[PDB]
Amino acid sequence: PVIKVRENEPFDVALRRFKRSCEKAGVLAEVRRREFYEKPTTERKRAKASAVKRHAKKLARENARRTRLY
Amino acid sequence: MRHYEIVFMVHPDQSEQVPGMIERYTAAITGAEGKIHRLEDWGRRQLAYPINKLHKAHYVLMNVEAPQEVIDELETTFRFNDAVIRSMVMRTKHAVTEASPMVK
Amino acid sequence: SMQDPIADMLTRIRNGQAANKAAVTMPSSKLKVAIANVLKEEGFIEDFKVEGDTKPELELTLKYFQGKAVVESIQRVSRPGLRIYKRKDELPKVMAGLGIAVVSTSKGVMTDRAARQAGLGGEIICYVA
Amino acid sequence: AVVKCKPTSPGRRHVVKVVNPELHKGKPFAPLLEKNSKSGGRNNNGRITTRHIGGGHKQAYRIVDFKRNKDGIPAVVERLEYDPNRSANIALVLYKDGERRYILAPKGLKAGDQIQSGVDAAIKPGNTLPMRNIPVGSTVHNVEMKPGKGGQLARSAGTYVQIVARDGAYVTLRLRSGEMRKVEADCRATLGEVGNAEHMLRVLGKAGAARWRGVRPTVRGTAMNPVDHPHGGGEGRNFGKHPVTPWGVQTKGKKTRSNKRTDKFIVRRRS
Amino acid sequence: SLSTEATAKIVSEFGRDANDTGSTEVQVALLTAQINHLQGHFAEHKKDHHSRRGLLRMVSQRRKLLDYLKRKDVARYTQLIERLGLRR
Amino acid sequence: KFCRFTAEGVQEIDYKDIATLKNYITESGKIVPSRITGTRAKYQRQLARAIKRARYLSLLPYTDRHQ
RNA sequence: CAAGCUUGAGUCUCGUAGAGGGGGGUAGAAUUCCAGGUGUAGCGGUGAAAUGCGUAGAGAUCUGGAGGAAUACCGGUGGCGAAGGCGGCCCCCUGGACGAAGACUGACGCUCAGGUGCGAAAGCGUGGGGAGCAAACAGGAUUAGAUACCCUGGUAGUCCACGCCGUAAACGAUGUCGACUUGGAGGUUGUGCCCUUGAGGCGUGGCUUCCGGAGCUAACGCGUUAAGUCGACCGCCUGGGGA
Ligand SMILES: [Mg+2]
Ligand SMILES: [Mg+2]
Ligand SMILES: [Mg+2]
Ligand SMILES: [Mg+2]
Ligand SMILES: [Mg+2]
Ligand SMILES: [Mg+2]
Ligand SMILES: [Mg+2]
Ligand SMILES: [Mg+2]
Ligand SMILES: [Mg+2]
Ligand SMILES: [Mg+2]
Ligand SMILES: [Mg+2]
Repeated sequence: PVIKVRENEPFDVALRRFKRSCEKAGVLAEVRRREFYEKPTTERKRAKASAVKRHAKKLARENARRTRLY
Repeated sequence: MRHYEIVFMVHPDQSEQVPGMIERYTAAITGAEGKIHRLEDWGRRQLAYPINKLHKAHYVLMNVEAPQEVIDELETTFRFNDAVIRSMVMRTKHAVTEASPMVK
Repeated sequence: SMQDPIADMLTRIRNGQAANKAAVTMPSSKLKVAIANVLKEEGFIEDFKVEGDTKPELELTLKYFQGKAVVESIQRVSRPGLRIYKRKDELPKVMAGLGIAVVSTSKGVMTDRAARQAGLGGEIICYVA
Repeated sequence: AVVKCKPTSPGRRHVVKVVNPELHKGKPFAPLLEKNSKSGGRNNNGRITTRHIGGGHKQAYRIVDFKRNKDGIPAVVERLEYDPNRSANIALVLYKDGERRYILAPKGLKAGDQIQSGVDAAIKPGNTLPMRNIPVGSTVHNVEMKPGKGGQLARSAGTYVQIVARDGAYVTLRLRSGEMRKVEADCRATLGEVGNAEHMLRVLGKAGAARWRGVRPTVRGTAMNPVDHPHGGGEGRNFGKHPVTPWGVQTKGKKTRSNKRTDKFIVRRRS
Repeated sequence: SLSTEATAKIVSEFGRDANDTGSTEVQVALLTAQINHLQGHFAEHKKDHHSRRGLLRMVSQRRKLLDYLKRKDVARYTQLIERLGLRR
Repeated sequence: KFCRFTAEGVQEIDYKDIATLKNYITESGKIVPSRITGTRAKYQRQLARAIKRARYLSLLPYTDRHQ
């Protein structure tokens, strides 16, 4: 991403904008999974393990609204 | 027979033979009994990423209702032609004559 | 593939009794009507009726006595692939006379007790208790 | 197609015969045929310059056209014939005027096809036009070395040359050996590969099938005598020297190239 | 997948009222036409096993229809056989 | 949010449109996921194809950097 | 055995979704090499180092070119397929699946020993190719010892065509087909109707996901896609080792 800083802009805010752009692009987070070979078996296992937790959280959110006042 | 939505980008320098090649393609389609649909020229739009070390080509689009034989004939002509840079050919569900979003 | 209509009828009535249903509509047949007549005569069901011109449908009404279903166990005996033919001497007795062991023979399908009374055997159709 | 036969006899047990039902079952074209005299490895001085040559079967010569100078005139192909002077087949070609010639048969060719030559020919297997007009990346065969000389590159049963560059007046080509070479742009080439692409699949089966082709048995230096060969001699199967030719030249590894006149055309040595 | 015109022509040729469109003659005719069309397709793509299961299913259905027609009334079975050049 | 294609009754999506299609690609040339766009699975699979067609025809860059 | 019916089965007509299969092309990132221009004492790697790569210009960057694989985001308990399994894009052939309203043959239906075909990867033969990864193998490191887990190389193989085996925790450890049995919250796909002013509202089929009642089970758990009650068929089980 091009983060060419214009005039009258502090280096601090310029670097923060660059870091935010990198974070929203998610380039740094992709190397931690592209650094090694994940077998298709392992990838599918991770995907289902993440899907199971992803609606289990919503299931618990919608189920904890019945009892347990505080 | 089938409907296609052919489009191609040609070299910007030798962009004066585009009308001639368009006329030749239309003549071939008509001799092959193809009902030519809309035909537009988008000018020379700057390429998003350069192709063969040039940053701008000339866009030509045409919808053609022609048999697959002459369609393959046109594809081979595009492949063997030197002036044309790239060619996109895709089948269409039905004949379309509405104006393209580029010309709006 | 529906290869046994009698078993389908027994399954439907048994599931209706379990689910506390009121009426169990099904595609009827000559043998289904003959069996429903026996059920009405023996009091195990409440009512049976054939309503249909081109595709006759039997709509049996379930009978309940103080919550408990009247029919305790419904069992097919002579299923297609294993046919049972017993003479008059060896006609079955269900629940020591408290249940019916319906028998089909030449003189229609009346019941096991009526078959024994008339002195003719036949083939066992349904055990209803 | 390759056809294996039953082991009815030693010699038929281990032989397969690659056949072709499209080959002409008859006689060749007399006006285009000449006399092919076998030398047996002998030169004008009577010495044996090349060993393991002699005998075989009587063969004739077919005049095969490699220059392809007939520009602007199309032609059809009549049939295919087996050429005993090479590994591939020869296509008989009849021109519009009435000429008959023998051309190298491309892989994608059959009786009834039509081919032409010149600077306006179409890009299909069988035509011939200059490499300058031939697009980059093409796989051609029967490539020239000099303009109008004829044809010497990729003329075997299953050989083809691949064009990769058109830098100025010269073009770059990869040959079957894996070597890059520069040739003049005005040179001619025939599109596509060669016909008999499965020639290498054949096996002779017996020494008789080799004697039919006419290559004499090869004697081993280690089985020879010291006077006859450097490897000869010993009280048994012995060897105490590096493998060398009968004339002393090292065989395995020692390159024997000394031509420095055509070193400007060799882009990269074969590997 | 025969074309609409091809299916209509077969229906008109084989159905008595040109509106039958599903008897043990017109169905077998369509199956035979599809099998004959796919003969060259599979001879070209000899390794199209996924599309071959459909052809096998069509062959089985045609065999069942022919057996049923022969068991029911074998005069139209024989007539359909020589009309379509059926081997058996 | 909501599927604007269904809201406006857009039956088909064409790669030739760029002004109303750039809204579905990030600044890095990546496709905005459905969980952020608010688009149905019927039109996400057609938007992806249109974006791929535009990338092939040099209408939308694959990424910010190419050379 | 004969004569009838469509409710089982199947066909045609209009449409829909899909990484379904086969064949051929093309774009792009990236990795590795080849050559050149800047470029100076380090690079790589690990828990720690070393084998390894460097002043013969290593590592870094740029330019130009060569080659192989798959297609970042889309991407989801999303979709298809009998199973195995399929993911840039385009072109050609083609299988299968689902829906409103219809028309049509008329039990043509289910299962199936023996048989036939398909069938992950690994493996074998021939002909090609080979960028990266990587059995065997070498070296370095740890350990009392390490023929291994940590590292540097690295061949077969993984990539293509034609051939052979029918092997997997080939799993949903749940065979194929038909009917019935409380409910809730979704995903995907089609159609009908109402004023569609906004994915407004009511219905209606196919696939699929999570809870959950009766019931079942030794219990975990199944629970309308049942492991709840039955019907038709095939295959398999009879103590653990031996095997
Ligand atoms: Mg020898
Ligand atoms: Mg000597
Ligand atoms: Mg000795
Ligand atoms: Mg000796
Ligand atoms: Mg010795
Ligand atoms: Mg393999
Ligand atoms: Mg390793
Ligand atoms: Mg070691
Ligand atoms: Mg199993
Ligand atoms: Mg079956
Ligand atoms: Mg549950």
